[PDB]
Amino acid sequence: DKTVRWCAVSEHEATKCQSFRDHMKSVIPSDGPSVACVKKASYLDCIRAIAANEADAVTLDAGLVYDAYLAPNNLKPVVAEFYGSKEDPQTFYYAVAVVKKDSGFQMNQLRGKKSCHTGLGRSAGWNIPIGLLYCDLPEPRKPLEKAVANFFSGSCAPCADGTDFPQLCQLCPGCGCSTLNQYFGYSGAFKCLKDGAGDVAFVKHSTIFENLANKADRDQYELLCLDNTRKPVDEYKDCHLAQVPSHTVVARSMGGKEDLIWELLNQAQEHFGKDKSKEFQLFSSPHGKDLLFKDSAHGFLKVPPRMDAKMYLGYEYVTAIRNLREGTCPEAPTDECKPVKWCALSHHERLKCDEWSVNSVGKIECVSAETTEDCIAKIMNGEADAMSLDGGFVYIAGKCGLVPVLAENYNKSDNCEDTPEAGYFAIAVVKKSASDLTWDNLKGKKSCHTAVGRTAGWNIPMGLLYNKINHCRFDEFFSEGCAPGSKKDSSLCKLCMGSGLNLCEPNNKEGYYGYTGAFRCLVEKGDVAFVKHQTVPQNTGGKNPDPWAKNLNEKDYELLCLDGTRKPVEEYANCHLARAPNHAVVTRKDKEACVHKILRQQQHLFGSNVTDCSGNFCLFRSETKDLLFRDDTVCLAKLHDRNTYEKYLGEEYVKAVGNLRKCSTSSLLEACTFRRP
Ligand SMILES: [Ti+4]
Repeated sequence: DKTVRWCAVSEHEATKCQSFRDHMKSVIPSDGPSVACVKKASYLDCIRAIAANEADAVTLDAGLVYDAYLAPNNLKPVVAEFYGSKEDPQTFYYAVAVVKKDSGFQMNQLRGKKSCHTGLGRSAGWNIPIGLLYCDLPEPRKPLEKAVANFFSGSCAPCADGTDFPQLCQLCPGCGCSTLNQYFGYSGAFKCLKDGAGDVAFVKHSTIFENLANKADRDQYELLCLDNTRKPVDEYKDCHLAQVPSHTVVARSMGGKEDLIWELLNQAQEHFGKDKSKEFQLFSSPHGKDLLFKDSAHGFLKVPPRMDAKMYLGYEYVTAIRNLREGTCPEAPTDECKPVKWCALSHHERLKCDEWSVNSVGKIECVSAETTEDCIAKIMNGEADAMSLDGGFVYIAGKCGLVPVLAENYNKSDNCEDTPEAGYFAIAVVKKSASDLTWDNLKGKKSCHTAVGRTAGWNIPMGLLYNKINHCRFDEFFSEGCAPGSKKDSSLCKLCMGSGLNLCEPNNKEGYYGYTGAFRCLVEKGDVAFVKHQTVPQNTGGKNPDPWAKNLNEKDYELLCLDGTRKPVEEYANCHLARAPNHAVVTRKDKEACVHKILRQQQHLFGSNVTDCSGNFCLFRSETKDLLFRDDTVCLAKLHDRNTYEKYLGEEYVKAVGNLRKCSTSSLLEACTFRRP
């Protein structure tokens, strides 16, 4: 009925929901977002209600968001509350482990150390840390309080049972569950570390900032990272035990009215949001506290539609809560790397992966997903481990927290596994004839692109020029040009040749298609052409027999540079738009070492050493084309220092694809950006 049935868990919430209803009726048009109220006994009954189509939306803490996700409910986050500004929303907080500088231990070696918890049963203080360390605990892990007591050599766990397990109160005897215990809560847990009682304090990111105003004092503290490294306390976003959403509205995954819910809550915060009206305070509780929404909430934000619970909570939070609830660890905790789960994007990719798996003798396993973004999501949540990606998807995967580990090398050499190729150089070519041309005044000139959606011919150049575009109409920057794959009637199709049906088409039929074609576009009808550094040489000195390219001199053309200067073709290395990276294998950081190791083995067994791809299995050969890896892949090379998407792609490339993604939307990128801007 275009009506949103909100579920309340108390009589107080029901009343507020009724006020919310009546008021929203007075300000919203006859045909607009309406609200009905449904009262149930608890949050769980509300989750079941929504799943049963008896309600539509409820706001939940992280733990209950996970509950709502499980079957048969299958709810998902749709709207989130934020507690800061539009620039600093603070939708999430980060559970971190604070420690003294140079204490001499990491996450993987916390046994025998002393711990300070905010309180037993709390998220950052207990559930999350203990969830992650669950398998590192001694058996029997049940009851849990006992297992933790044995793991640490003394600690402070407020509200714990000191009578049966006194070791948990060693740092705060009695385990006082009130502020009377100086080591209770966030302030207390931090003080437990500060006074030297404990070695580590499991708290929020903001905790140390609340208990120490001088940065000089904070410098003696640092955080434990899950990759068993330490970092400064203000780098918690890169070093945290988990990332937690504070308050999130959930609805059905299918037919949950997520758009309608957003419409409702959006107009709601508009009229009755924070300090918006005196008639009704959406984020104020007249009777109770934190009714329907947290009272500290400043407003709402739409959760990107690609998001699901697993992705929203993060692999850390899910790992922890699963460990506590399921309580399953490998009975044979062998230090050998588990099979690498490769992700296949197609039927043929899967068939090749299946052959690879059999030959690997269990070292490789296979998982299928519908699209590239689905595979990335699977690597994020753990349903898969590794996959090969091009530059654009390495960028998206990087924004999603994954890291590159191995690059595909395409050049034949004696030792390619130790010489990662940075790829060719994308450059902008213009004739020496027009001396007025410069990277700045390209606006209104004639351009030649290999094709739309191309690294050197389009994405890099048009991405860097985006600041000059100021919008998403890229055919309006250049007066005319040839960019195969455009709308045909576009200005970027005006200079194209080809035939009627093959006009402005991305294929051989178009004569101005490709690097050579864009060069043809340049020499015949055009001012600038975007290609790679080997294009001009290969098409000059008589090296190209075609008539138009029959007799051209390399010295007749020059490269545009970013700062505005010009140089000859020979100096492409110092004058270029950006470097076009090779494909690279990406994975989750915790799986980097294993993926890096096992692939090397597989590479040596089935790489470019085999001759009979018939009698053996060739990893870099495809029954069709470029399955899992590019067929012209010589070998996979270790990346050394370039083990992040920023370091691997380069500043100009990430700048280009980043700007360009503002116009071309990616559902996955939206989601990952939401969790980490
Ligand atoms: Ti290319």
